[PDB]
Amino acid sequence: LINTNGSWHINRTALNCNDSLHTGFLAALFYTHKFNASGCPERMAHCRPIDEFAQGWGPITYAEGDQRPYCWHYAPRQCGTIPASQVCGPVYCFTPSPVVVGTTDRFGAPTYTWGENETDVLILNNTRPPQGNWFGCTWMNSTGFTKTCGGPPCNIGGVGNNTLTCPTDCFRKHPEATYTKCGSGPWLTPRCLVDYPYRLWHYPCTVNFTIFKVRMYVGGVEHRLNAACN
Amino acid sequence: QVQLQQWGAGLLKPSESLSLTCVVYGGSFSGYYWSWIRQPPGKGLEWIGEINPTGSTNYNPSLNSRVTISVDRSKNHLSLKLSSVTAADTAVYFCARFLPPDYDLLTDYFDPPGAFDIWGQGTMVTVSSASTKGPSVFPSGGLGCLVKDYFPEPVTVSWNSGALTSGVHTFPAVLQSSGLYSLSSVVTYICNVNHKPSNTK
Amino acid sequence: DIHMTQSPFSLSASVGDRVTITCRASQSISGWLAWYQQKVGNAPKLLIYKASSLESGVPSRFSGSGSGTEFTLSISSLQPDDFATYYCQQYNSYPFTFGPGTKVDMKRTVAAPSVFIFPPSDEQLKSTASVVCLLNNFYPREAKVQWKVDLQSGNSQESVTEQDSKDSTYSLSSTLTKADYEKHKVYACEVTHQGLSSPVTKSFNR
Ligand SMILES: *[C@@H]1O[C@H](CO)[C@@H](O[C@@H]2O[C@H](CO)[C@@H](O[C@@H]3O[C@H](CO[C@H]4O[C@H](CO[C@H]5O[C@H](CO)[C@@H](O)[C@H](O)[C@@H]5O)[C@@H](O)[C@H](O[C@H]5O[C@H](CO)[C@@H](O)[C@H](O)[C@@H]5O)[C@@H]4O)[C@@H](O)[C@H](O[C@H]4O[C@H](CO)[C@@H](O)[C@H](O)[C@@H]4O[C@H]4O[C@H](CO)[C@@H](O)[C@H](O)[C@@H]4O)[C@@H]3O)[C@H](O)[C@H]2NC(C)=O)[C@H](O)[C@H]1NC(C)=O
Ligand SMILES: *[C@@H]1O[C@H](CO)[C@@H](O)[C@H](O[C@@H]2O[C@H](CO)[C@@H](O[C@@H]3O[C@H](CO[C@H]4O[C@H](CO)[C@@H](O)[C@H](O)[C@@H]4O)[C@@H](O)[C@H](O[C@H]4O[C@H](CO)[C@@H](O)[C@H](O)[C@@H]4O)[C@@H]3O)[C@H](O)[C@H]2NC(C)=O)[C@H]1NC(C)=O
Ligand SMILES: *[C@@H]1O[C@H](CO)[C@@H](O[C@@H]2O[C@H](CO)[C@@H](O[C@@H]3O[C@H](CO)[C@@H](O)[C@H](O[C@H]4O[C@H](CO)[C@@H](O)[C@H](O)[C@@H]4O)[C@@H]3O)[C@H](O)[C@H]2NC(C)=O)[C@H](O)[C@H]1NC(C)=O
Ligand SMILES: *[C@@H]1O[C@H](CO)[C@@H](O[C@@H]2O[C@H](CO)[C@@H](O[C@@H]3O[C@H](CO)[C@@H](O)[C@H](O)[C@@H]3O)[C@H](O)[C@H]2NC(C)=O)[C@H](O)[C@H]1NC(C)=O
Ligand SMILES: *[C@@H]1O[C@H](CO)[C@@H](O[C@@H]2O[C@H](CO)[C@@H](O)[C@H](O)[C@H]2NC(C)=O)[C@H](O)[C@H]1NC(C)=O
Ligand SMILES: *[C@@H]1O[C@H](CO)[C@@H](O[C@@H]2O[C@H](CO)[C@@H](O)[C@H](O)[C@H]2NC(C)=O)[C@H](O)[C@H]1NC(C)=O
Ligand SMILES: *[C@@H]1O[C@H](CO)[C@@H](O[C@@H]2O[C@H](CO)[C@@H](O)[C@H](O)[C@H]2NC(C)=O)[C@H](O)[C@H]1NC(C)=O
Ligand SMILES: *[C@@H]1O[C@H](CO)[C@@H](O)[C@H](O)[C@H]1NC(C)=O
Ligand SMILES: *[C@@H]1O[C@H](CO)[C@@H](O)[C@H](O)[C@H]1NC(C)=O
Repeated sequence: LINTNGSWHINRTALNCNDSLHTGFLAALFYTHKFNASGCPERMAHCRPIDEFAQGWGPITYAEGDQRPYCWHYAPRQCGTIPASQVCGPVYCFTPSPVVVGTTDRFGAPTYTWGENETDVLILNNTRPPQGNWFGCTWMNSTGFTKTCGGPPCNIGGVGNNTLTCPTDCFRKHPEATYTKCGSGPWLTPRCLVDYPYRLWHYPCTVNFTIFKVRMYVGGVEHRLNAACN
Repeated sequence: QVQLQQWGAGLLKPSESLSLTCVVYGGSFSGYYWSWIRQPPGKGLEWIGEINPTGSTNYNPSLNSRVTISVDRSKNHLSLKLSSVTAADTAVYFCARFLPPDYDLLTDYFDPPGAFDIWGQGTMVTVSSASTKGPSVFPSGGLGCLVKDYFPEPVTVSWNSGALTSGVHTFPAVLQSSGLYSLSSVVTYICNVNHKPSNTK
Repeated sequence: DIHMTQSPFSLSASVGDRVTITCRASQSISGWLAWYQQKVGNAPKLLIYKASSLESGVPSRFSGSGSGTEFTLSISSLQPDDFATYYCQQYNSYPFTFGPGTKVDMKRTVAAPSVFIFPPSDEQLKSTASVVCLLNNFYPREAKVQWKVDLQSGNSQESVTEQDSKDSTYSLSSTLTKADYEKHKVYACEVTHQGLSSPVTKSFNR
């Protein structure tokens, strides 16, 4: 079949992709170096820096949340099982590290038919680690739109129209808003996200970001992981 | 994962321009720092310059602003351009990637990078104001082939064909103020050269 | 620009030796020093960054220590995989500059060249004068070839093989380059070397 030396053409990848509008996203699915960064200037303006958000106080409570995940502060919806019909390409999930979830039947069994059977699903249901699986996940809509689930994210309190829901490490804004409590996806801090192959695709405005080796702890254990920051 | 496949060059003459490409396999070009380094033959390493993740370049002033480094994001390509080439510029050229800086998540600070961790195998750029020429071979106790006046450096010497099986020594070539290469291979009969560029054997 | 120097230029070691080589800098480069290994015909390999930090996949034999103007790389037990030319690089200031390299080579008993001399072909003068001098299977690679017709400069060129694996030796060619040829009958080639307490001369007449 079609081969580009790897990372996305495996029996367990849901290749249910509709580029009827001819918006070139299939080139990105097939070449990791291909991204579409048009419209990134506008989109980034709506994303806010952490200082502009209200400070947080009291206990932290969990929250349930929109349409675009490009911002570090997007409040993901908690993960569930999604039908393979609605996914194009690989689905990446973040331990904090990048890990790939493949197509399965409704009972966790591995299925090898490129998400073509209607039984085929992506079971992305999450409990935060260490006693769990991953903090969040990110894939592509069958029509080329990035989709992120994760959490449940964090309410840190605060008052105003500037109040913040933390899906990352927000220790400045609240000392208990640490990734191990509040992480809900690939955003390690407000300024950094986990580096994986289809990151230029899923998050195309991180293209000028620089890659660093970063170090973090989850529940007192250490992960050394490459991530992109700017 | 990341690899650097480097693409070769042709014979150059002074005042010409050089353009050399290197394609990043294993991963994208994004987020990395990329640099070009050259080694004159027999000599050691010189840093031509760098490109940062957001396109900005730094060049060595020893290139006299006659060098350009670039990244083609559309084709995963890293390029090096060098105008007004001189015979001095004859060297092996390497593409290298900077070591990813360590980043502290809390301080949001890191050391700016300067170490090269992935290196491309390197590729030769010979620059001589000479026309391609062919070999001019010349000929007690208890003999050799002095091949002379090449233009292209790739050459081979074989005494009695594959009967030079062992105990044999073959010497590096050498330029000369004619601009033409010479070389000597020695026998501890007749030799057959493989100056493939010249079609002369 | 910051000038980087290295000592020694050439070190001759054997397996199990602790080798220590130093890099020095014209100006304080703090900790921003890297160490690389390059074997012939191949690309440089990173060994050390930040003057103490060791890149992944390189063994613990390799150690780096230093600061300011002086730094040092060490192999605790050299192994056959460790013979190369070793380079230092500052990343303190632009232009990033490299040291001239230190070559570590195999150590064998001192041996002396089997010198042979070879005369110009008649076809050559009919078509230049060139004379060849030959030194074979000599260790160490620190020898001198002199040309005298009855001293000679600006007229000779020479080339040396890499240390042969079999005998851990080197070999060398020197070449000297009609009317000038036909002027003097007696041409000579003198080899000075460590194993040759007696310097050797090889000559000819036309
Ligand atoms: C890479 O990614 C980019 C981004 O994802 C992809 O570009 C996108 O491509 C899609 C589809 O291929 C386009 O959808 C079409 O959009 C036009 C409208 O375009 C205008 O409106 C946009 C919205 O403007 C508001 O919001 C922005 C910020 O979001 C503000 O700045 C504004 O002020 C507005 O408030 C606007 O973004 C567009 O900008 C355009 O112009 C500027 C130049 O100034 C350029 O820089 C931009 O790049 C861009 O070109 C523009 O202002 C809709 O009209 C289209 O709908 C028609 O066509 C559909 C196609 O099938 C059809 O189904 C619809 O029903 C509809 O047809 C109806 O309406 C027509 C109107 O004339 C009638 O003719 C017709 O008869 C019928 O009645 C469609 O919705 C996106 O605009 C485009 N986005 C951008 C920003 O480029 C790109 O495809 C990817 N590229 C590659 C190589 O893959
Ligand atoms: C993922 O793939 C799926 C299929 O694989 C795609 O369908 C999906 O794309 C679609 O993305 C759009 C925008 O991101 C989704 O929103 C839709 O917007 C339409 C515009 O409406 C806007 O303005 C109107 C009036 O100004 C306002 O009412 C809206 O709230 C919005 O501000 C809108 O027409 C559309 O449905 C409307 O009409 C329905 C009646 O037919 C109502 O029931 C509904 O509540 C709504 O008012 C919708 O709001 C679109 O839903 C989404 N499609 C699906 C099925 O997911 C791809 N990407 C994304 C972003 O998911
Ligand atoms: C991973 O997460 C997903 C999504 O959160 C989750 O899937 C959901 O599971 C619930 C509970 O099993 C489903 O709700 C049921 O759907 C079936 C459809 O046949 C109904 O029969 C169920 O009936 C309820 O209501 C009845 C009366 O109306 C009651 O009498 C009965 O006892 C039930 O309470 C109920 O509607 C829900 O549909 C899915 N949703 C999705 C998105 O599929 C999944 O189970 C999670 N997996 C794990 C391992 O946790
Ligand atoms: C790929 O995406 C295109 C988007 O244009 C899909 O085209 C869709 O084709 C269906 C055919 O069943 C259309 O459905 C009908 O639309 C009318 C609109 O009046 C609606 O009232 C009907 O109830 C019915 O749903 C659909 O409109 C059309 N475009 C849209 C808006 O989705 C195409 O099918 C997709 N191809 C696939 C499945 O790969
Ligand atoms: C798709 O499923 C098939 C089902 O067997 C896999 O087949 C095996 O693939 C491995 C890969 O190296 C081979 O070594 C085996 O010999 C294959 N087994 C046999 C006998 O078929 C296949 O690899 C799967 N492919 C992908 C891309 O997931
Ligand atoms: C990544 O950085 C480059 C800058 O080198 C951006 O491209 C330029 O953006 C400026 C700002 O509007 C334009 O005026 C230039 O014409 C752009 N062209 C180039 C290539 O220089 C690029 O848009 C940045 N990408 C993202 C997503 O931030
Ligand atoms: C692209 O394909 C090539 C050949 O199939 C891969 O090259 C080698 O892959 C093996 C197995 O992972 C490694 O152990 C080698 O070091 C690779 N390099 C050599 C010596 O060719 C290559 O890995 C693939 N793409 C990537 C990830 O670079
Ligand atoms: C999917 O697998 C199930 C297993 O029972 C089978 O019954 C069903 O027909 C399959 N459908 C397809 C699309 O192959
Ligand atoms: C938030 O509320 C304040 C009330 O003073 C108002 O002035 C401001 O425009 C609102 N918008 C912001 C900054 O969120």
